[PDB]
Amino acid sequence: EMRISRIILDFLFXRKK
Repeated sequence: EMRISRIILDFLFXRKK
């Protein structure tokens, strides 16, 4: 349960993997 973190995460990984 996060915010933009998840978005960083997305920037981190894409949260695609």
